[PDB]
Amino acid sequence: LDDENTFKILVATDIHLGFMEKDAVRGNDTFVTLDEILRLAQENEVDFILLGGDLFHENKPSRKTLHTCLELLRKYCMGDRPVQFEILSDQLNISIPVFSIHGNHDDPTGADALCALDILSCAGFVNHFGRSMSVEKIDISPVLLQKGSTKIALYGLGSIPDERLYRMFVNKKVTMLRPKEDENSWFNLFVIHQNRSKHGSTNFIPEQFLDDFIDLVIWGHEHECKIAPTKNEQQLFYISQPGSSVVTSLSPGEAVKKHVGLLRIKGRKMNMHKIPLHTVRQFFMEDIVLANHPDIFNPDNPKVTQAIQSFCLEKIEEMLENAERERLGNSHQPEKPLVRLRVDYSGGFEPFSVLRFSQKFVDRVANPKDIIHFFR
Amino acid sequence: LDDENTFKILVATDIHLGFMEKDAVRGNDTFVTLDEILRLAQENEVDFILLGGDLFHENKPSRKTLHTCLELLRKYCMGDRPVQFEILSDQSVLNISIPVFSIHGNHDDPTGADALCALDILSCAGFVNHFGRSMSVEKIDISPVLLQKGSTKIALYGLGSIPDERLYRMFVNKKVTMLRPKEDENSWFNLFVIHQNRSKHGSTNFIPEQFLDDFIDLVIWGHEHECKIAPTKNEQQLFYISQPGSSVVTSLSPGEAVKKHVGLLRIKGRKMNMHKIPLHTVRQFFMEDIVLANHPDIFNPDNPKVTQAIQSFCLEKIEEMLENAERERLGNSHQPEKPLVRLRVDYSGGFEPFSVLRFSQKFVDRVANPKDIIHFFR
Ligand SMILES: [Mn+2]
Ligand SMILES: [Mn+2]
Ligand SMILES: [Mn+2]
Ligand SMILES: [Mn+2]
Repeated sequence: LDDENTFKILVATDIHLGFMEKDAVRGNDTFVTLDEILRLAQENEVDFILLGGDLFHENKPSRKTLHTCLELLRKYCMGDRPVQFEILSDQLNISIPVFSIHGNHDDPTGADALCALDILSCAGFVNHFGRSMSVEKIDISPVLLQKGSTKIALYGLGSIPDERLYRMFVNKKVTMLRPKEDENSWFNLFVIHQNRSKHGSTNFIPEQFLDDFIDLVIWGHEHECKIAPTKNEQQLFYISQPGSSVVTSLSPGEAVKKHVGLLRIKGRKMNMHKIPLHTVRQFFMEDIVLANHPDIFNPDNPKVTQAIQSFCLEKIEEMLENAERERLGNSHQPEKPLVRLRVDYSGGFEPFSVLRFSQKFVDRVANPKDIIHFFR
Repeated sequence: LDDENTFKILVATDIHLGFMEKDAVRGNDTFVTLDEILRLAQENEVDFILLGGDLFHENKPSRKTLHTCLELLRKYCMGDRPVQFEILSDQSVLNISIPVFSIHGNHDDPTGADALCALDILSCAGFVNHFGRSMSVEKIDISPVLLQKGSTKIALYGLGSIPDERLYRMFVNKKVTMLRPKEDENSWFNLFVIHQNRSKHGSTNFIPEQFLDDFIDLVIWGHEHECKIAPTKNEQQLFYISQPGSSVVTSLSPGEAVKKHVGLLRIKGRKMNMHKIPLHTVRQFFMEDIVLANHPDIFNPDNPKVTQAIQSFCLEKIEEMLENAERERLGNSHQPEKPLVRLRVDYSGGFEPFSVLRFSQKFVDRVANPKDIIHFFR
């Protein structure tokens, strides 16, 4: 009734299909989480799915990856209900289209310089948009969607090496074409796959660089979940940074609970509900600074390397237990948690072998080898 | 027997599918010639077809173009006989008996939200292997598709069309580099397909044959429309260059008047041979030059009835060209009926043009370019 003027969109990024495909424990992770994401898409009778990059972990997906994926899309993206919106732009029923950009992982490759998405696109399940051609200047054109009276101008930028893109912005070469008919009638949506934090001098892209006419920015390269839209104080658009749906690196950010988004756009206004992903392997992480507690740990003490070591076993022992606790209400979560302990030995301390650790936890952790880390 | 060590390859370029699709007379030209080309491929039981660009006239082919094409490929490229060679490289796309390897030209170039090419659609349907497309911005690294049939091995290198200025710069700056195979560099026949300007246009608006790595054996040069399909040796580099024509005339130029051909290329071990095959379905195109300053006896600079005397000779030249056409079409039942005809008129001295209207009209039904039948210059 009123919903016929509202876009319902499932928003996800960095699904990383096929990540650690061959590993015995973790190898089915991404395929299950993808099942959840598509299932959510279907339950919420979403208008279309919108992905921010890195759908595939490898730019040349294994037959297995690519087939599992197609099977899943076949399962959840087809159905009785007709697509309820239309593309005003150029170029067995499909009921849930998928719009995606390419990341740095699923980037273009091969003799034809295609992308995994392009295979998907070929099968009929995906609309690859956002891929830039030009060398000298980047002109971004919008896919124009329209549902009832409300109109989305969907802008994309498939992953580009940050150094280049920074340079391009600085030299005023990145320009965003606004629609011909009635610039102001459109909700301006922008999906990008780039570095948001600081890495080098130019190894990121400052939020300020993006045209202020943009309404919502889906920022997709960063794996840490920040899916709840937050306003940028200089430009005033919202930035949503959905997580990834797998942990591909044991970092503070990646420990934040993974979510997908349910995004509604009516007229030129939007709202973002977050949905938690239940099938994601848990990842608990804690820091331990030794220099912070002289009472418990003594710098010069030949039995201190043994006293520390004994506390780590306790910290890890409790993390593992808190895990078994949460998994109580969650039957969907895989059984063996990822666990990491970061140890800052600043002062007068020294490392120790992870072997004894690796062994004692072998069957209660999914990363027996990488369970601990040291630094100055 | 011995043929099981020999690649048979049909070679073509600038087919320009859908060119003047809508025109009443010429609109089915390209689709018929494509039919011939594929039919030749099939008769000669070729191993695979190899195209040098501009398969489609438009980078966003009309439904009609794209469907006719797929119908044709479906017809001639499928069959009982299995593919007899294998790809040692990574990826390749009812049996397919004649694969098509192609590069993109400047017409069928990448476009759209996904930055794909018409070939990529074809590739999707299963009929084409798009190769040669470069990605990088700063440097071009060309990698070879590795084919092998029996004992003989082709390292097929491609370069999808690039704007000439950029490519020239790249070559000069030593940024274009061709990766040679890992295993046994010397075991391979080195084949290179490119779609670029060969003649002189600007200072850098072409690519000098010398720029290409001398380790290449045969170069299929595909952007140029003028048929020069018979391989000829380059005196500095020593590779052969074959420049198959286009299979349609898209511009009334001297070059385009040369009789169109496709190639039948054989590679055994590291040696090759190129038979040329003439395309019979191509609309004829006759063209003659007429320099007025060359004949003062027949044409007088100051003479109010000279513009009428010239005009009367043109009608005769054209009248005879048209007749020589009807002559050749005698043995050729496949050739479309209405010839293209052009007369180039150099009025250097003290002459002046005249209206093509009377001409356009008098030939309307005996020529396929009534409007463009004549040209003037200094
Ligand atoms: Mn990622
Ligand atoms: Mn990424
Ligand atoms: Mn051409
Ligand atoms: Mn061309």
